[PDB]
Amino acid sequence: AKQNLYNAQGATIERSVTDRFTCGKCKEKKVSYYQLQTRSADEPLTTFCTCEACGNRWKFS
Amino acid sequence: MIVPVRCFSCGKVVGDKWESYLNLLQEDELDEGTALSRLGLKRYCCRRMILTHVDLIEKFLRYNPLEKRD
Amino acid sequence: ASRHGQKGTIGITYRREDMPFTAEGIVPDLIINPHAIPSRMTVAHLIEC
Repeated sequence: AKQNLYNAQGATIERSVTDRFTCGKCKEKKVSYYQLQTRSADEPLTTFCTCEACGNRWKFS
Repeated sequence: MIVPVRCFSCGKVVGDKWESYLNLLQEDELDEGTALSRLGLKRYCCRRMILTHVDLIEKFLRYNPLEKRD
Repeated sequence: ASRHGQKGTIGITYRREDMPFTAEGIVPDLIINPHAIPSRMTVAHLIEC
C-alpha cells in the first residue's frame, strides 16, 4: 500500500534555486531561473525567471 | 604589386627603402626586427608597411597579357 | 569585415586633424565601437589585436 501510494505521484519539477532576481508580484527573491541559447545567435543568451512563491514569470534578453 | 610609396598612417615614405631592406636579410643575415629598425622605421605602422608586403610583381613579370589558359 | 564575424559599413570619414592621437603622433586608420564586444563574446578579436 505504501509503495502504491508513493507510485501514484506525479513528476515534481524542482527548479534551480537562487536569490538574485527580484519578483514583481510578491517580491520574494526565491525565484528560479532557466537560461539558454534560443534567440538568434546575433544576440546573447535568453533567460526566463519564474517566481516559486507566487507564480510570476518574466524574460530577460 | 610594387611596394607602396608612402605609409598609410603617418605619411612617411617607405617606398625607396625596400631594395636596401632586402639586402640586409641575406647579405648580412640579420633578423627582421633589427633590419626594420636599421632603416629608421620606429613607429610600428611603418614596420607594418614593410614587414607584411607580398611582392606580386615578380610573378606577372614572367608572363604576358596575351594568352593565359584555364 | 574582420575574421571573427564582425562586419560593418563606413559611416563617415575624417581627416588626420580631427583624429585622436597618441603622444607619439600615431593615428588610427579606423575606429570601431566597443558596444559590439560583450554580446558577441569575440575575445579572439582582442587577442588577435
